[PDB]
Amino acid sequence: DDFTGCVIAWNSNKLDSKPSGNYNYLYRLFRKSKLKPFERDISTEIYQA
Amino acid sequence: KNLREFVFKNIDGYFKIYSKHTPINLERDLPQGFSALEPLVDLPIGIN
Amino acid sequence: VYFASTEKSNIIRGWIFGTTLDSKTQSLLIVNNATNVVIKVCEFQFCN
Amino acid sequence: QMQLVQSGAEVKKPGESLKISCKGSGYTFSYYWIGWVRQMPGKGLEWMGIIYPGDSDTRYSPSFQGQVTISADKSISTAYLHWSSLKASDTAMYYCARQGDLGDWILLGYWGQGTLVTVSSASTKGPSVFPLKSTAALGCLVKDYFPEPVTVSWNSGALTSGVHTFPAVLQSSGLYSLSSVVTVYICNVNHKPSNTKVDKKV
Repeated sequence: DDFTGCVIAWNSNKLDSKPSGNYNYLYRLFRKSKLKPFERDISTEIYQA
Repeated sequence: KNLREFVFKNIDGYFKIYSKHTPINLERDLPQGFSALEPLVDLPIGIN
Repeated sequence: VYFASTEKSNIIRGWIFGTTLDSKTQSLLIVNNATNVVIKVCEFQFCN
Repeated sequence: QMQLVQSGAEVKKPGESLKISCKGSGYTFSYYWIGWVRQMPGKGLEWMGIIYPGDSDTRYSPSFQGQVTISADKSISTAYLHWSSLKASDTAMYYCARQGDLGDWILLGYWGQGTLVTVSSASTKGPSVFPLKSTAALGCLVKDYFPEPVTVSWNSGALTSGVHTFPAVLQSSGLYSLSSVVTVYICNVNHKPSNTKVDKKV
């Protein structure tokens, strides 16, 4: 909540996308708890729902 | 005898380290008084 | 965690930080010696 | 099947500002980055730039920011190369490349067939054909030609078995000389840079 700085975002459909599907990008959808500010979770263990 | 103190804090993904040494007599450990620790190392780790 | 030590000849030479400490998540490791210190966060398989 | 072809070879004088084109098919030529790669005779590959056919966004190498421009036409799926103020050091083999579905957008997946470009002031001197103890084999001789891409055939291409072509040799007068033989006949020499076809019988 006390973040100070700038966030720079732009369209990258011509770089990070392919007609056959650019599957090299992954996102975490399930997790036991929410992430803290500036936290990283690279674990790939199967989440028990 | 030399006494060493350290403080390890991890807030908002940044790991802060404080360190300061104070020579104390051989009477006992952790004597009374105050000794402020100075920050030396600050680095982000982003881990839990 | 506040750390304090008074052992002669600096017997202690580092600390370990992590959440699971079995190479399942990134974990911090601090090594200290007479020449240079190495601070590195990795997926260490820490021993007993 | 996806195919990628370029224009034919050309040879012009310094300062004529020739143009090379590329034609692609078999895929959507709006999402794959297409570019070109320069290769001078004797050295390695030198990338010049790429262009995204979906829009006017272009990227060029720092060593080719103004030496060469790259354009494309999405309506006909055709790319183009243009130069200005040609010099003697501009002669090189140009290979086109496309993104492809193999890797990232910057990785070149497929390649064309190549287009030879020669820049000189010889004005494309015309060649000369001459025929060549064998009993057996026959052959012919080509002399007094400046351009390198000279092709020689036998009986309009009807004879392919036993045909062998030896590399060209540069004479002291500044002209090359090649010779082709056939195992046993009219040898057909076609000088594409000058459109001069000479038929000679052994």
